[PDB]
Amino acid sequence: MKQGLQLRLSLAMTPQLQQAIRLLQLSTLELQQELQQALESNPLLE
Amino acid sequence: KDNLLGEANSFLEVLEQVSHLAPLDKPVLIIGERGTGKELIASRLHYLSSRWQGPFISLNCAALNENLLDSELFGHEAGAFTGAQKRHPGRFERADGGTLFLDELATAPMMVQEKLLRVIEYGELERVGGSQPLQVNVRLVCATNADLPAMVNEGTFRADLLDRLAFDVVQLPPLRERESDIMLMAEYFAIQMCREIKLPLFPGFTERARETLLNYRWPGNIRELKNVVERSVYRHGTSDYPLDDIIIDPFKRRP
Amino acid sequence: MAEYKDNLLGEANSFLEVLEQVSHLAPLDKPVLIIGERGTGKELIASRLHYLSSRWQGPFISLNCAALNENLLDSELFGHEAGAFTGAQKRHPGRFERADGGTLFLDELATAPMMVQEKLLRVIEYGELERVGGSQPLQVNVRLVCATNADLPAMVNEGTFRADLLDRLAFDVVQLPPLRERESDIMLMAEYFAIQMCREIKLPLFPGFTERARETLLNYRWPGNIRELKNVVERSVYRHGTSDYPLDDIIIDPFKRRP
Amino acid sequence: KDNLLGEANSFLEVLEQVSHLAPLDKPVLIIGERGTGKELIASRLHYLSSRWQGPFISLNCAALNENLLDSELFGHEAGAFTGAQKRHPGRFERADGGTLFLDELATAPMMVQEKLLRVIEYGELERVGGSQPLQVNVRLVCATNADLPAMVNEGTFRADLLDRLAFDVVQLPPLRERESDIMLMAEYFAIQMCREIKLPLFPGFTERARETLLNYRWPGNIRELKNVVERSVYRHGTSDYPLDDIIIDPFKRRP
Amino acid sequence: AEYKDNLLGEANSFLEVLEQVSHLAPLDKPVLIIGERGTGKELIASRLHYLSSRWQGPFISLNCAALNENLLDSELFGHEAGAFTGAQKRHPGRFERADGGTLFLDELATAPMMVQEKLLRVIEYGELERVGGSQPLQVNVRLVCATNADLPAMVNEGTFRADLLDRLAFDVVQLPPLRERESDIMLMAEYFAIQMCREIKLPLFPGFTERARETLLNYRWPGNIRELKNVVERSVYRHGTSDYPLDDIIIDPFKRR
Amino acid sequence: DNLLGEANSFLEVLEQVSHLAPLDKPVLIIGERGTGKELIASRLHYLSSRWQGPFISLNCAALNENLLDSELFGHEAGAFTGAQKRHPGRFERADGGTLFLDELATAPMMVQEKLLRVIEYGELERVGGSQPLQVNVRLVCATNADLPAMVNEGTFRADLLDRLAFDVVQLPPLRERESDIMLMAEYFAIQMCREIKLPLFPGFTERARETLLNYRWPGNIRELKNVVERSVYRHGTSDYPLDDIIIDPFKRR
Amino acid sequence: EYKDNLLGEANSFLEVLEQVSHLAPLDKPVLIIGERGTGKELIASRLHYLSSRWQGPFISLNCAALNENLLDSELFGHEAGAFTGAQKRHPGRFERADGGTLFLDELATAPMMVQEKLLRVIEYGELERVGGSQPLQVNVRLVCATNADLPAMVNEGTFRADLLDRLAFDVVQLPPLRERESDIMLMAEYFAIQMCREIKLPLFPGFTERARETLLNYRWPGNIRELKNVVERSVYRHGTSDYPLDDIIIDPF
Ligand SMILES: Nc1ncnc2c1ncn2[C@@H]1O[C@H](COP(=O)(O)OP(=O)(O)O)[C@@H](O)[C@H]1O
Ligand SMILES: Nc1ncnc2c1ncn2[C@@H]1O[C@H](COP(=O)(O)OP(=O)(O)O)[C@@H](O)[C@H]1O
Ligand SMILES: Nc1ncnc2c1ncn2[C@@H]1O[C@H](COP(=O)(O)OP(=O)(O)O)[C@@H](O)[C@H]1O
Ligand SMILES: Nc1ncnc2c1ncn2[C@@H]1O[C@H](COP(=O)(O)OP(=O)(O)O)[C@@H](O)[C@H]1O
Ligand SMILES: Nc1ncnc2c1ncn2[C@@H]1O[C@H](COP(=O)(O)OP(=O)(O)O)[C@@H](O)[C@H]1O
Ligand SMILES: [Mg+2]
Ligand SMILES: [Mg+2]
Ligand SMILES: [Mg+2]
Ligand SMILES: [Mg+2]
Repeated sequence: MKQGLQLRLSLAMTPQLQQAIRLLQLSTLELQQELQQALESNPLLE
Repeated sequence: KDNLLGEANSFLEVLEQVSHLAPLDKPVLIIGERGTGKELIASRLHYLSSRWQGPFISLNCAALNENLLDSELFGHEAGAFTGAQKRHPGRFERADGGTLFLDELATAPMMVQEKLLRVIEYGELERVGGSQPLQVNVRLVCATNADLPAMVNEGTFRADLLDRLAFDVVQLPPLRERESDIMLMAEYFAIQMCREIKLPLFPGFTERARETLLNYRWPGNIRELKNVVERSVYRHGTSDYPLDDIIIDPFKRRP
Repeated sequence: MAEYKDNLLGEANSFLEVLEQVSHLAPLDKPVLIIGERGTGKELIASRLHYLSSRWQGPFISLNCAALNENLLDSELFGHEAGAFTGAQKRHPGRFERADGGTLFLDELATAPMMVQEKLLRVIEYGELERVGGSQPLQVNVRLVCATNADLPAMVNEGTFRADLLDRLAFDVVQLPPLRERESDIMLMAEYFAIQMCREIKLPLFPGFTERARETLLNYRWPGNIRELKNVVERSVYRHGTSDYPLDDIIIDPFKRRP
Repeated sequence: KDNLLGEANSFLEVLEQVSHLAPLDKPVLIIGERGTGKELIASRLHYLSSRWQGPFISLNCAALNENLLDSELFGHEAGAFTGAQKRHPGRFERADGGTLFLDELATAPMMVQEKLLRVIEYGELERVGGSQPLQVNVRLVCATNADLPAMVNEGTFRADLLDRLAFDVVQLPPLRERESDIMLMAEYFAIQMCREIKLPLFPGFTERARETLLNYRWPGNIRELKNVVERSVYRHGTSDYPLDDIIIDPFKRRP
Repeated sequence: AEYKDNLLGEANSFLEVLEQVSHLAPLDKPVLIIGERGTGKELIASRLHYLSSRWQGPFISLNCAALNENLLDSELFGHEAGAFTGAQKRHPGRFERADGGTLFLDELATAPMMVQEKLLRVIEYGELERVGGSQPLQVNVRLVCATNADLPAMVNEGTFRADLLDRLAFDVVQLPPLRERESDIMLMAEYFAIQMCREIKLPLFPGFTERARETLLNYRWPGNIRELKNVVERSVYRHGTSDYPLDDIIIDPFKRR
Repeated sequence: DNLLGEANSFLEVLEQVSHLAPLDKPVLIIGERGTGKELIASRLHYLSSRWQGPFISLNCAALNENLLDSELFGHEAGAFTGAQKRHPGRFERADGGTLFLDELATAPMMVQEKLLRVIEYGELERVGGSQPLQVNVRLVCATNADLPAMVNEGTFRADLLDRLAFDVVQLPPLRERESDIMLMAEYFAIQMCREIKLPLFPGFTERARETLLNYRWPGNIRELKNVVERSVYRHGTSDYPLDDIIIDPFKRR
Repeated sequence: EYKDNLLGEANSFLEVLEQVSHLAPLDKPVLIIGERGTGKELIASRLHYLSSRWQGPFISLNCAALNENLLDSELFGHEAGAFTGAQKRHPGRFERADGGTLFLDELATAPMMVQEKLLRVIEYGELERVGGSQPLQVNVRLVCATNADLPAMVNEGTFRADLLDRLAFDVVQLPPLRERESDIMLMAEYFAIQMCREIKLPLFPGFTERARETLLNYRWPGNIRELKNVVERSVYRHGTSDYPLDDIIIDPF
């Protein structure tokens, strides 16, 4: 039928995804490079 | 306390009945004709109840929204939800003891009837996402210009709808019935209406017109009496003008 | 203050006396109620009152019931405050809230819901109302204006009109002189409208009208009293042109198929 | 158990049948006129029933609309619910092992009817995927004042589902038909209201009150009983003066 | 700016009507079309929109009849926030359509008298009939109309109130009846026939058989928006006679052979 | 007893149903008002090779959430808020086995056309995971015959149902069954007595049995169970044979 | 190749197919006077496969009875506006098929309002969104099919005759079951082969002239689908490639 703003209604990136997408927000060449160096873990990542 | 006094034996009887019912917080209704000051009567009663110094705010049945019906008497949680908002009290909590008259009660749906039938309990309020019910019982009263007996004859008013009321219905004299303070009531109404009109004091007031007015149905008893009074006051607009041949019969065409 | 009536539609028959009474009522703060043919001076009367707003700053707010959303316009009726109906945001002022102190330029739209009638009666009881979802209402003030075209007493007798509607309404009646009735400035207001039509159409000068033209004008009731006559005049500005126009009456009924 | 209105042979037999049904966890039906309180009787018998100390469900019929058992009876307790995710209690899940009473169950829609039919057919309707079952251990109860006999004959509810929802239908006879508990209720209410209305004493139903009651059809029965109780509270007269004109009909117009 | 449309309209009365439109071009007042369904009412409307628009002038040819939902037309009345399921999002909608232009309605009878009177309160005054801040947008907008219903008939329906029909009416344009024009009928018929012979890229135009032309003239074709063009495509279905000229008129598409 | 004894003709039909159980063909089923056509379906599913596979039976067309047909396959939660989408769905739950429908009766004409088209062509797609439809393993529909569609034409869009002529199964009346009805009643009574922890079966007058046999059995064995329950509760004792059997709890005295 | 599904030995069917091929090479509107079962959706596939743009996506399958709200949404949607059922921008739009063509079915169900919207799109593609300015057009031909005597419907004024005229650049009568009788036995054989292969039956063990006569006497009110799934049920009744189906019951009803 018609629509209504009020109803039983069934999100936004938080923390981890924030820094993740910031790597995109940061430049990949150098701005992301410093963070990638700061990783210093996940040895299973060549 | 500063409302129109009926100045009738029936009016005095009704005043006494209201005085007797003042402490009674039991459910009630204003039978007769709403829009003839049953609202003012209930309000002044709320002023003078046992809870004279209490929070009283009446309400009309036809007011709120069908979707917002659940949000009418109460409030929804909606913590991490679409309509996210704080714990809201809502009406049946917002009053909590005083007089929240059931106005427009004749203007209700069967769904609102079910809501009231739930409200037949003294509080025990379950909200949207609520954990535990709360008992908010208050001084209860309504209004009905309609004959609930004829309503149940039509059946739209449920038998329980009648049952919700907890008082024997006090009835007031209709226009044809009352016709007691008509001259004096007209005099007070004219005092107010001319105080509005700011015209010079009426040198003319002939009671023959009042008598002929007694020879009228006056369906808007409390309203239309003073209404036609002030309308004739404006149309004539003259201070030295006797109450003669002046009438607000808007149905009648002028000549 | 005193302002030149933007229009000059006066029908000297009784609309002169009507205007006198309207001016008398103009300072008053009671309900403003009118009745008469649409397309006939009555919305013009609304303009008259709106300019006739005592002092200034009175919001000449007009809301038409037919110009609304059933089961939805309620959110805009007494106001909106909370989320999930006004798009969250702030306390969203309703049509009533949009005009506090201003003119309630209502016309008797005769919308199907007597529920709308009651909802207005809820607004028009004591100058008090509440935005949507508000636990606290607001007692306010606004100028109130009404205009009609139909026998409210008949519909109430027919039960079609809420007795409570006309009750909370109708501080007093205001009817109008029909074009079949007024008949005062037929040629005069005709000349005024033709003057406007010429100022627009940029023809050389007033073409003029024959006596048969005024004869048919008297023969016409002009169902749209103030307007249908203007329709005739406007169509007269069309069809033939220049000053040669004079006889052959005028173009009154567009709906009338050509002979 | 609890202070009870009505010890008649019919009322006593009702108590006996309540005792018999108290072990019987199988759903059954106690029919009777509203304004009586067969639900309170069901509560007392439940205290006597299998759940001697167990949960209890009021469950007024038309208290949920557009709200499935999943909305309220089942709830949204687990994560990943509608809107932002959190815990949400559910009635039909909450009160297992206690009492599950359905108030005004005759007031029912077809959709909720189809829901409860499967709930009965499966022990509970369960939630989400059709692979998930459920059962509810609460003492399932229900009642109203309507003779569904014609409602199913009209098809307002599924006749087979109506047969399923209970194991033994029992109907409370009219108190007006009894008309003997008239005096007992009169006296009990007199004492209770003298405690309540703070009267010096109970006036007592004088001869005219008894005669009128004998003539009274008493359509409301226990509802009419409390009605007459309030009516006599209006028609107090004097605590010494026995009440001959005890009843007070709101519809009537005096003088 | 935009020229009125090319249209084979050899009916001299049609030419007079075109001249009337030319007169109305600078004019800024309502226009009605009393043209038949299938009388190119929308077509002349477009010609008018271009001509009177006269400076990149916007037009709007929409039917709220197509707006099947009440809430749909309600949204067509702009809302700023909480608009149906929407909540606090902008929606210019049809108001932008008429912004700096006019309104052209095709068979506007479907509108409720509620919708009709909504439009009536909009027409003369113009302030924004939309949920907006002060809703004050009396945009520079004209309007024009087109329907086949009769005014007394509408009064019987009452869907058009008195002031509705009136403040609706400032001009009226009854398209020449499809039964009226006879020579111009075959004229536009040949025009469309050539248009088809070209666009179909058929190397040969079949022309027009005299029996076929006479039948087309006798064909009532009261709808002739493109029902003429429809029958044209009907004969184009009986193609392959591009070199030839053999009559084939499709009377009943439901009927076969 | 707890199983489906079934009448002789009902036994032959049960053999046919257990055979068609391996046939994973989509089906539409009809049982009586209180016949209980579900238990035979469970027995068949056990007899079907789909016995090991999931057999999610429709939940009476329950209307939880707004996914509805997208309830057949939907998403759980956005990753940023809550849990992963986790590919949970209704049309997916009956995975590797049977798939039973329920409350097919209640539907209107539009959803009837929708179901007919789904029969003609079915696809399953969800914002959360999901998997291709057009499999519908061991599909079977049931409970549609409760509310007939297009009986005199019209009603729901059952013209395609006339077109969609996959095999169907009727339901004889319990009165027309002529099975070991007294035996089934006795079995139910014994089960109840165990549940009731009753002393013993009080017995039943064969005259009472014949008198109770004077009944249309409109709820079929469900009516039998209800009447037995009422009659036993009225007996409320294991002492003497039940010369009374419950006609209807709706009555007066 | 479109599989030549239900290859009609009827000569009128052949002429209809020839017209179908000619129009499918064309990209112009057309109507199909045919019934459900009487070529249920088959001609839509014929159009899609023989589309003037074969790469041009012709989804077809418009035998879609959607609620007035549902159908209107299927036509048009709004991003971040109303439309409680869906979310954000509505890719669901009749423009879902560009390069191909657009068809309608169950068209008799179209409201005069929906019919008007459709005719408007047919004349000019615009305003196809509940939100925003939609002057854009997705190029596509037009076709439809409904079984109603729409001349009466317009005589009843049931819907917009404007679409009824504009779309009907060719209205194609289509054959019900009663139309094709010579091809009846051959189509039965084709369906039987399809079933035996699908049912893993090596073949039908034998066909009785009595069986063929009985099947022909058994009408097919549903032209194909009723007959087809009736054959499905009848084969299930037979179920044995070794056992010929002389009187395999077509349908339970
Ligand atoms: N007994 C009376 N004497 C004088 N004036 C009265 C009397 N009753 C009512 N009025 C006047 O008529 C009006 C009645 O309105 P009101 O009684 O407030 O309506 P309601 O109470 O039904 O809402 C009041 O404004 C009051 O000025
Ligand atoms: N007495 C008059 N003299 C000249 N023009 C008039 C007169 N009365 C009405 N009109 C014309 O009528 C139009 C106003 O229409 P109006 O009656 O206000 O519409 P509505 O009835 O909807 O309020 C103006 O354009 C004006 O030219
Ligand atoms: N045996 C009884 N003893 C005391 N009070 C009773 C008795 N029977 C009925 N009542 C009164 O009647 C009322 C019935 O209430 P309730 O059971 O809620 O009605 P319903 O079941 O229709 O909602 C109760 O408030 C109770 O005070
Ligand atoms: N001069 C012309 N030559 C050929 N065809 C025309 C001409 N004018 C209009 N048409 C055709 O008439 C059809 C209908 O136009 P019209 O009646 O304006 O539609 P509407 O119903 O919206 O008014 C159009 O499809 C157009 O192709
Ligand atoms: N032949 C049978 N074998 C086992 N149980 C049966 C048999 N006939 C009936 N029943 C019982 O009858 C009950 C009917 O319940 P239900 O499935 O709701 O019936 P229906 O399928 O008619 O709606 C079932 O719970 C089932 O246990
Ligand atoms: Mg106006
Ligand atoms: Mg209760
Ligand atoms: Mg058009
Ligand atoms: Mg069942």
